[PDB]
Amino acid sequence: NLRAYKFRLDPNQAQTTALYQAVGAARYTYNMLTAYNLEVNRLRDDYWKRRHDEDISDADIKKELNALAKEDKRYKQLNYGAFGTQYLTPEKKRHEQAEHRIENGEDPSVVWNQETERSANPWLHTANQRVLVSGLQNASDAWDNFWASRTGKRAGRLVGTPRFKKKGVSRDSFTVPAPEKMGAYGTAYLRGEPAYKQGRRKITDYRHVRLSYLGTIRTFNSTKPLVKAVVAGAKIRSYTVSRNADRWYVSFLVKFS
DNA sequence: ACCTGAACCGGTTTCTCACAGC
DNA sequence: GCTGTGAGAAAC
RNA sequence: UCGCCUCAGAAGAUAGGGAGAAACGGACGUAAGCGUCAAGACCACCGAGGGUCACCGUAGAUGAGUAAUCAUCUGCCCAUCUAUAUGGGUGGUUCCCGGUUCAGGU
Repeated sequence: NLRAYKFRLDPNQAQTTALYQAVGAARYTYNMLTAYNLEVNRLRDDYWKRRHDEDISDADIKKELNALAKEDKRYKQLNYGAFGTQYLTPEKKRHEQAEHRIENGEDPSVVWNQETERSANPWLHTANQRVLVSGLQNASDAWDNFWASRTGKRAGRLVGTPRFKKKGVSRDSFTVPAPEKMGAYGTAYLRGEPAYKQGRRKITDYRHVRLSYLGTIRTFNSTKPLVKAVVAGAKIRSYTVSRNADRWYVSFLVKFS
C-alpha cells in the first residue's frame, strides 16, 4: 500500500552545494566498497583457478572456505554496516588527524598529497552519516544482487559486473530515512538555519517539505494531497533525492494505513 | 543525456553537545 | 544562568 | 497568422532570444569545439544572494507574516456518488508510484 509523492525540488545555491557534496560522498563510499569487493574476488578466482588443476568437488571447497572464515580475512566480503564500521570511520579519523596535525603550521605534503588520493584536503569526517551510508547501501545492494543473479534466484539475463561510478556517466541519488524529522505542512523547522534566525517554527502552507539536516526545501508541486493523506492515518517513511541532467527531484514514500 | 528492458522492492536505535527562552 | 528538547554521530 | 529550442512537476489558456512567410529553421561571442543569455512581485546587503506565487468559482469572518502570499470555517452556484422526489459528501479542468542495478540502442 505504498505510494510515492515525487516533487520537483526548488533548492538554492546553499542547498544545491550540499546536494552535490552528498552525491559525491555517496559515490566515493560506493567506489571504496566496490573496489574492496573487486580485489577480494580477484584473489578468490585466482585461488579457485590455481586449485582447479587437481580435480575437486563443490562440497569440499565449500567446507574449506567455511573453515577459512576465521583467519586471513582476505577471503571475506562485507556488507554496508560491517565495511562502514571497519574501514570508513578509521578513514574519518585519518582525515580528522590530518586536520588535528595541520591546525597551526605543519607539513601537509607528508600528511596529505594529491598523488595517491584525488582529494585536495580531508573531508570525509565532516560528512553526514546518512549520506555516507547511502553509498554503502547501494554498493552492498548491487553486489548482493549480482551474487543472487548468478546462483539460482534472479530470472532473466546474466547481470554484468558492478561498474565504478563516475561524475557524469552514472546516476546521482541518495536516500535519507526516518525517524529523522521530515514532512510537509504540520512539521517543525531546524535550529540554527537561516529560517530559524527569523524565528519561524512550523510549516503553515503547502509548498515546503522538511529534509533533515538540509533544512526545509521548497517544491514546484503542491503538498495539499500529501497533507490530506497525512491526516488520515498515513505517515511518511523516507525521502530519496535524485538528479536528472541539472534537475533535482525528491520522492516522499508514504505508507497509507 | 535519453531512453528500453527487465527484475525486484519501499531503515531503526542510542548516546552526547548546544542553544533557548525565558 | 538552567535543564529538557532537538540535532547529529556511531553502530548496525 | 504560423512554430524550432527556453520558465511554469505532464498535457490544454499567459510570458521568454532570435527568426521566417501555412512551409522552412534555435541564438550570441569565439571543420570545429567551448563558454554565455533568454518567466513577473515584495523586503533584505555592497550587479550578488533569500523567501512567495506562475494550481485552487463566487461573497464574509478572524488565524501566521514588516509583505508578497497563505490557512481554517460560514453564506451561494455547478458537477459528481449512495439509501428510501428527499437526506447526506466529494471537489472547483484532468493525471501521476517511485527507487536500485546491470545489458543494450540512440
